[PDB]
Formats: sequence, structure tokens, C-alpha cells
Amino acid sequence: AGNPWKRRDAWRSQGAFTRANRFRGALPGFFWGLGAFGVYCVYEK
Amino acid sequence: GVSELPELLSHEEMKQNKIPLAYRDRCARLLVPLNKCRKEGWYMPWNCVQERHDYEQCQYLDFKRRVKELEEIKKQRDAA
Amino acid sequence: HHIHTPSYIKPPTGGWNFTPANWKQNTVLVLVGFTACCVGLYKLGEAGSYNPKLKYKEEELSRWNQSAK
Amino acid sequence: YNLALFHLICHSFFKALLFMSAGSVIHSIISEYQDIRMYGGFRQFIPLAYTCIFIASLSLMAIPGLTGFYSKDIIIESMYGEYTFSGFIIYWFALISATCTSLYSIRLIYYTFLNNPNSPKYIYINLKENDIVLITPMIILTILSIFGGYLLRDIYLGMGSPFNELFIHPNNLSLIETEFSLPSILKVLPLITGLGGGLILLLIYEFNYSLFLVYNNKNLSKLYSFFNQKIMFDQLLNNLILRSGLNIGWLLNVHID
Amino acid sequence: MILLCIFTPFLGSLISGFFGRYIGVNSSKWIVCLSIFVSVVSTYILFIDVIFNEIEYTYNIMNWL
Amino acid sequence: FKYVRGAIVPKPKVHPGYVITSKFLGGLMWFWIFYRAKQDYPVWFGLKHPWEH
Amino acid sequence: GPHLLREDASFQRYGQLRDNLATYWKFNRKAARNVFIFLVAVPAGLGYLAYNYEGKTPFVGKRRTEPIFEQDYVPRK
Amino acid sequence: KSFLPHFIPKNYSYGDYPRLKPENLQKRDPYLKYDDQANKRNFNEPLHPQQDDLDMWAPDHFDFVQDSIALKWFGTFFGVLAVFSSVIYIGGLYPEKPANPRNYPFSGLAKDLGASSEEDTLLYAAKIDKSI
Amino acid sequence: SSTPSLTKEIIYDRIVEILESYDNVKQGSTISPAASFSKDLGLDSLDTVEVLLELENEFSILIPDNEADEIKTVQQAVDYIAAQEDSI
Amino acid sequence: GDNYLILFVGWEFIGVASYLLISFWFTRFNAVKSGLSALLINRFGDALLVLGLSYLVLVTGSVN
Amino acid sequence: KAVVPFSEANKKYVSSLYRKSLRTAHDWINKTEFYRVKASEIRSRFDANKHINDPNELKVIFKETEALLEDYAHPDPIIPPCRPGGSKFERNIPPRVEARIPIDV
Ligand SMILES: CCCCCCCCCCCCCCCCCC(=O)OC[C@H](COP(=O)(O)OCCN)OC(=O)CCCCCCCCCCCCCCCCC
Ligand SMILES: CCCCCCCCCCCC(=O)OC[C@H](COP(=O)(O)OCC[N+](C)(C)C)OC(=O)CCCCCCCCCCC
Repeated sequence: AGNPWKRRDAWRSQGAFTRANRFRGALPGFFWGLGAFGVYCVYEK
Repeated sequence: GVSELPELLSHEEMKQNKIPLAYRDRCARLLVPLNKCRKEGWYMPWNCVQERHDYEQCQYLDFKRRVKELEEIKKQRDAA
Repeated sequence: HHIHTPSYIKPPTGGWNFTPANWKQNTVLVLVGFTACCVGLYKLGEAGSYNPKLKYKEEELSRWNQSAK
Repeated sequence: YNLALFHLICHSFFKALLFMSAGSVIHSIISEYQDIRMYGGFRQFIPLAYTCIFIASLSLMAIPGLTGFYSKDIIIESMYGEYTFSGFIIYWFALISATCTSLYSIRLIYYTFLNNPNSPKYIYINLKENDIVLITPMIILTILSIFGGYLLRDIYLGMGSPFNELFIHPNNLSLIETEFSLPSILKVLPLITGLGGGLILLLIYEFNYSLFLVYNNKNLSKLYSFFNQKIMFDQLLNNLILRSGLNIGWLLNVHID
Repeated sequence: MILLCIFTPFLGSLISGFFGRYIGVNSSKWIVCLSIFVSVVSTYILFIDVIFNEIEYTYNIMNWL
Repeated sequence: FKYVRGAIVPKPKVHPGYVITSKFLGGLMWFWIFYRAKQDYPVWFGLKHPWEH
Repeated sequence: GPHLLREDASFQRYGQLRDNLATYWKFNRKAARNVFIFLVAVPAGLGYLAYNYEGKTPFVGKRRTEPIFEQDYVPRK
Repeated sequence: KSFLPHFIPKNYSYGDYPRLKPENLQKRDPYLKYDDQANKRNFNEPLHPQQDDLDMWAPDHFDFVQDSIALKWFGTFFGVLAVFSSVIYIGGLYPEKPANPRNYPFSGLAKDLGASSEEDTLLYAAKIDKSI
Repeated sequence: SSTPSLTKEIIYDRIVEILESYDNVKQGSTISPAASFSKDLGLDSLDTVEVLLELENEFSILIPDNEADEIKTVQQAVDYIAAQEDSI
Repeated sequence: GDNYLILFVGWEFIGVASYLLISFWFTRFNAVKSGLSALLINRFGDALLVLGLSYLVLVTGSVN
Repeated sequence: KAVVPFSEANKKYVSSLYRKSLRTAHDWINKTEFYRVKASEIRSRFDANKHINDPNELKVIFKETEALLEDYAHPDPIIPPCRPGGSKFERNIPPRVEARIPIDV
């Protein structure tokens, strides 16, 4: 059968290893970097 | 701002200020107060702002002077 | 764990996770010694150090060349 | 000489941090592998060790605002800033390595933090972080890998700062032309190729990985097997100099001694 | 403050090298880290004086050649 | 300890210290990058000289 | 006493051979090529540097009597 | 493929020493049982006369590619760089200086650079500013 | 804590999933430690090579070709990995 | 060091310290050999540094 | 030696040939979903010659087979850390146990 281990390598693309979860927040706190900056933006005014 | 190169220091003045050898040019006078600012200001980026931009504006004029002294040199290459 | 034959192998560093029974007793015995040594270095260091740019004033050097000229 | 000394101090922090964090990735995994091909999808499991590498990697890539920018870019700026033939050639060698720095840095992080898992599943249910003693130095170096380059720039790279301990002959003071005569394109070119090249590689690694199986194109297989063996210099040194050098000693031992 | 910045790691290096068997393992790692820590502090003190206050130090121990 | 066969790896729940400690360091980097870029981006790329204000 | 070294038979033949290579050495045309290089090529090779430059190198405080840096810049244009 | 290290003889005639073709012990299988496991040598195995250049302590022998193949590729790598450098130098494609080199007053700091008399001057002077 | 060593109870569980997940095992073929990879499980000669390759990949080890030709029952695989330093 | 020779005393002892540290696990063959490779190539550099120091004494008379 | 088809000795040789056939392809392809395809492709290539009882074609195919594994060999093979050739090999090997033998020297 094509890919005989379809029932063994499934977790390599499911759950925490899904495409979204892997890249989920790969940039640590990017919006938090904006978040404090956004405070400083209107504090600058 | 610094719209033109300030008064050139005399050689006797440069010796007493321990000026670096390569920074002895038309912009030497503006460098002298800046160094005193750095010592008490601990060379910090935020302390010596007015003098540093005053000094660095002088050097651009020196760079622009050399460009004005290149085509003057380059014209003579077109003499023959 | 296992046996590493530390019975006769007695290097200066012990070897194979060696910790003596009276390790607390000797621990301060070295801190007392080590701290004294550093104090010695600070006493020796400040007594003998000097600034090589201040030993000779500028006037004295400005005449040395006139002698060797 | 002032530029090199300043970049030496900066590099002692965003390269020491890389090793410690990498030394924590190897420690965190219970199989204690070191090959990056047995990693994958570690970002969620060890996010602190990832964050130290990511900040170090951006600093190593001279992203503006970080310590790498205040030291690495200006050196490359001045390769074109000398306006000599030799200076121009090395500028491209620097510019390739400026981009390559942005290319293998992404490769290292992607292969170990943004890739599908390769290690046995038993490892992940035991893949955790380390103790506080191993963490304290990395945080201290992490801060110095962001702010330290900005605070220490004017001491070394300042205009007219008295640093006579390093001599710069008056005819060799080209710092003025470097910071004024460079077009705008050069000031961003290492970043534009660095950011563009990294993302282009990042897409190819993720959605189009079929290209990077180099065993098809024999030219690309020979090329890969060439740089992977480090320009064969290890093979040329061992087999042809040490092996030859030892043979001279054998000739003297046999035909003379 | 100069002689402390230079030879302190040497003192820490020797303590674990020869007295290490007598001071265990954990108590031997932290003494070595202690010796380096002294040198880190002493360097910044020198850095404050040297770079900013333009003071230089020199401790001449004895002749060699 | 036991090993339940044929189960995917669930989304990990690391200790709350590590996630906050990681993001804060990353947040500072982005905050510092944006804070500097708001004050020196023309100077970085040469659009405006430092002494133009 | 107690024979602490587990003597290996083939090690002895190795050491016995390595201490008696001179017995089996024969002065063929190849040993004559290596003898010439190591005893008449190299020694004469350094026999010329050691004499073509002996008493010809007054380096103690050899001053500079020549300018280093260019004075007039000619652009390629 | 798996060539022996260079400078290894084919025929040696050392009296009654046993004749055995050299075998590089570095390439032996680590998985097999060996008495000298670190050196991968069974007890009492005969040794080649030049066995010092074949056992583990000898320099590591890289047998991935032919040596002449390595010289071909390694030389090929710098041939491209020499090509890239040589092409530029021929036509002068590298940029020209945008301004005159940095100038200085006082005859270009001749005296400040250890020029005793006006005779030396150019022996020590840097670039001299002609707009004094 | 780290991995609490590697006892045969955990060893046998990891081998079972490899056999459970392989669809080339003939339907049925109840997997017990005493079952042989040829008769009880119905794995062909080339299938047994793949099974051990996954077995050695699951424990991050490298079984030599000389010794991997001798593992023929599931209890042999359980017994082998137990007495191994590099088992994790 | 305030003279080039004291620099050489430190310069050599980076290699001696590294040789021990790189070959720290002296039971690992790839690591015992790696220490020797790191020690010897540096000595090749140190061989030339000694020669340079000599020409400093020849030309100038001191290494301060 | 003499390649005897279907013999046990030939079973091991194919077992060795297939063991290196997947490991080498595993090193070049480090994504599992792409690696599974390559194993099937090679397994779809060990079936073409599965039923061949002619020794004359067996040597030539076996000569070719090693050349393919030798051509596509990975210069930097993946090794487990504690296995020989890895990174932890012979790291802090426990000392050999043997009673001390005193001597009067
Ligand atoms: C391995 C087993 C252990 C045994 C060996 C251990 C290592 C040996 C350590 C000591 C070495 C012996 C040298 C010490 C004897 C003192 C030498 C001396 O005479 O100093 C001369 C110095 C200046 O000479 P002068 O003005 O003529 O006055 C002397 C007239 N009697 O007169 C003075 O003012 C005396 C100055 C004394 C200085 C203290 C000695 C410092 C020694 C440690 C530092 C060594 C140098 C630094 C090297 C460290 C690495 C960089
Ligand atoms: C500026 C110059 C400063 C010089 C002073 C440096 C102080 C450090 C001395 C510590 C010695 C030590 O530790 O040696 C003793 C230790 C003991 O074994 P272990 O490693 O603890 O493991 C123990 C387990 N065994 C028994 C399996 C090894 O090592 C050894 O026998 C290793 C052999 C190499 C020692 C090399 C010493 C080199 C000294 C310096 C050479 C110039």
C-alpha cells in the first residue's frame, strides 16, 4: 500500500504539529512589541 | 546649525587639546567642546546631541568641499 | 549507580563524582584562605600600581629632546 | 581599527548566547542528538530556548535596532566606503556572507523549531526546559544582545573620539566618505536581500520542499557534497600534507637514519 | 584594583585543581565562579576609570630578561 | 509513567513562567526595534541626515 | 615480577622489525635519489642562502628613506 | 572509492617479516567484536611494517572522493573567484572616488608626523590641503 | 522529571504500536510478545527489515546488520532493547 | 601584557588550556585527536609569532 | 560469494542491501511524508527483481545496486549519538574493573 505507515506518522501533521500550531507565534510577542509601542505612540502626543 | 567651516585651530592649539592625528582639519574647532561633553556625559548617545550634530554637520561641508575640489581637479585632466 | 574504582585512584581532584564526608568543614576553610589572598592582591595591587601618563610632567619631557637634539 | 574592536565586543554576546541556547536544546532533548535533521516542531515545547536563539539570530543578521546592526552593517558599509578595487571586491564577498548569514540562520531555526517532528514521539512527552541556573546567563546575554550595541557605539565608533591606543593614519580616515557618500540602496541592500532571501527560502522549505532533495541534479548533488565537506580542505590537509609530512619523516628514518 | 583583575582567576583555577578533592564537587564549582565574579566587578571599575576618566594602571612585578 | 498507544501529541502546556519569560524578551526586542525605528529610520537609510530637524 | 604487560607476540615482531630496518636496507637507485635530496640537495640548497646573504643584511634599525603614501590623486575619468 | 592513504607501498621485502597487504584499521566495522576495541584490532593480529600510518592514531583518512577530484573542485572554486576579480580589474568597473582624498593643513601635518626640517616634509606628510 | 529510565514495560508498549500501525501485517494476527514476525504476524522477509528499521528509529539506536538478522520474535525485540546502554 | 613577550606567554597558554578542554573527554578517540589538532595548528601560528618577535628585537631592540 | 537465489545467505544480503537503501535515502530527505514516498519507490524497485532465478542477471543487477548506493551515498550520514561514529560515542566510558596488583618499585 502507498505509505504503509499512514497510521504511524499521522501525528507528524496533527494536533500541536499542525501547520498553524507550528508557526503559531513564531515571532515572540510581535503584537506585544507593537502593544507597548502603541502606548508610546499616543503617549508621544 | 553650522553653515560653514569654523575658524581653523592653530597647531599650538591642537597639541594642547590632544586631538587625534586624523581629525586635525577644518572641523577641528567644533570637535574640541564635543570631547569635553563626552567625558562628563560618559559618551552616551542621549547626552551630547547638540554638539555632535553641530560637529557632524561640519564634516559634510568638508566632504562637499572635496567634491567641489574634485571637478576642479578633474577639469585639468580634460585640459589635454 | 556503578563502580568506578575510587578506592586507590586519589588524584588532586578526586575524580568520578568525588565528595568527601567532611566537605562542609573544608569548604569554609578555603573561603577563609581565598578571601585573605584576594585582600592581599588588593593591598599589593594598590600599593604598587601607578599611572604611566602622570609620572613625568609635560615640561620635563619637553626639555629632554632639547638635550638630545 | 575602531570598527573591528567594537564589532568584536558586540559579537562576544550574540554569539556566546547562541552556543548556550544551542547547548540547552541538546540538553533538553532526552536523546541528546546534535544533528538538526532529527529535530522539528520544538517551538511550543521549549519556547524560552527558542526565544534566545531568535533574538540572537536577528542580531547575527544585523536587523536594524539591535546590537548587530550598530556593528556589522558599518563594516560592510565601509567596504564600498574605501572606493578601491580591492575594497569593492570584498564588498560583494561581505554582501554574500551578509545574506548567507540571513539564510543559514533561518535554516537552523526552521529545521529545529518550525518543521514537522522527526524524533520518536516518546521524546516529545519528555521534552521540557532546564533549571534556573542554566537559564540565568542566557537572559543576561539576551538583553546585551539588543541594547549593548547602541549604548557602546559612541565610545568606539564616535566621530573624533580619542582612541590613540589604536592608530589610524590621517590618510586612512575614510569614515567620512562611508557615512555620507553611500547611496540609499547600499544602506538597505544587505537587509533587503537578507529579509527577501530568508522568506523566499522559508516558503521553499515549507510548501515546496521537493526542490531541496539534492540527490536528483548531479550538479546540485556534487555542489552540496562539496560545501558539506567544507571545500575539501580537511581532506586536502589530512591526505596530502600531514600524510605527506609524515612520509618525509619516514624517508629520513629509512634512507638516512 | 589592577592586580585583582588579572590574577584572581588563577587563584580560583588552582583551588579546584589541587584542593578540589577536599572541597567536594558542588562547593568546588561555586568557588571557581566566585573567583571569576571578583574579576568581573574589578574590570568594570577599571573600565569606569580608564575609558571615562582617562586613568591608566600599570603594576610592574619584577624583571624577566 | 505509561504510554497510551496511538495518541497524537497534544498542545503542550509549559510552565507559566517560561512562556511569559520568553515573550517578554521577545516583546522588548520588537519594542526596542520599533522605538529606535521611530527615531532613526531616515538616518539609517540616508533619507534625512542626523542634523536635519 | 607478575608480568603486568600482556605481551603481544605480533607487537614484538613489529618492534623487532622497526629496530632492525638498517639490516634490510639496499642502496638501489631509489635510496640513491632520497640520499641525494636529503644530503646534497637541501644542504647545498641552504648552502647558498647562508652565503649569498651572509654579511649582506644590515637590518638593525634600518631607517626609512622613501615616501609611502600617494600625494596626488588622479581619477580614472 | 576506498583508496588507501598515499605513500603506502605495494611490495616490501623485509627479510622474514610476514608479507601482508596493508589494511587501514580506521575503516574497520565498529560493530564487530574486537579485543582492542578502541583500536579495532584483534589480539595477536600481524602488523604491517608501516602500520603506524594505518592504525587509528594516524591522521584521519578522508576517502569520500578521489584526491584529484578534490583538487579539481577546490581549484574550481577559486577559479570562479579569480574570474570575477579579473574581469572587473580589466575595465575598471569598480566605482571611482566621489571626492578628493582627505586633506590637511600645515603642509598636511608634516611636522606633526615627525618631520624635523622642510627637507623631509614629503617623507612624513599626509595628504596636504592646497586651499590653506 | 526526566525520562524515568526505560523499563521493559515501556519498551514493549512502543514496539506494539509499530506493529499495530503497519498495515502490511495481515489482517488479524494478534500481537503478543511470543509472536514471531514470520508466522503469527505474517511479515515477509523484506517487511521484517522495515519493521526493525522503524524499531531502531523509534529507540534512536542503530542495530548492526549482523545482529538485526537474528531478531525474529517480539520478545526478542523486547529483550534486546532492554539490555542496551543507548536505549532512550 | 605591556610588552609583546608577556602577550606571548598568554598566547601560548590559550593553546595549552584549549588542548586540555577540547580533549576533555580523553576516553573519546575523536576528542583526543581533536585536541592535538587544535594544539598543533596553533603552534604553527606560534612558530611564526616567535619569528616576528625576533625581528622586533633585531630592528628595534625591544618588544615593549 | 556465489549468489544463490532464495537461499538464506541471499536473504541476508538483500536484507543488508535494503537496510542501507532506506538509511541513505533517509539522510537526504528529512521530511517524513516525503521520506515515505522514497521508501515505497525503492520497495517498488525491490519487487521488479524479486522473482528472478537467473544468476547471470543477478550479478549484473547486484553490481548496479551497489553502484547506486555508492553514488547516492550521503557524505554526512546521520548516526545515533551513542552509536559509533556519532557524537556521544566513547564519552565518559566507565572505567575498566580489575583488581590492583601491587609491585615493589
Ligand atoms: C612548581 C613547584 C613550585 C615551585 C615554582 C613555583 C613558581 C616560582 C614562583 C617564584 C619564581 C621565583 C622568582 C621569585 C624571586 C624574586 C626574584 C627577584 O629577585 O626579583 C627582583 C626584583 C627586582 O630586582 P632588584 O631591583 O635588583 O632587587 C633584588 C635585589 N635582591 O626585586 C624585587 O623587588 C622582588 C620582587 C618579588 C616579586 C614577587 C615574585 C612574583 C612571582 C610570581 C609572579 C611571576 C611573574 C608573573 C608570571 C605569571 C604569569 C604571567
Ligand atoms: C598559567 C598556568 C597555570 C597552570 C596551573 C593549572 C591548574 C590546573 C591543574 C589541575 C590538574 C588536574 O586536574 O590533574 C589531575 C586530574 C585527575 O583526573 P580528573 O580529570 O580529575 O579525573 C579523574 C579520573 N581519572 C583518574 C580517570 C583521570 O587530571 C588528570 O590526571 C588528567 C591528565 C591530564 C592532566 C594535565 C594537567 C596539566 C597541568 C598544567 C600543565 C601546564
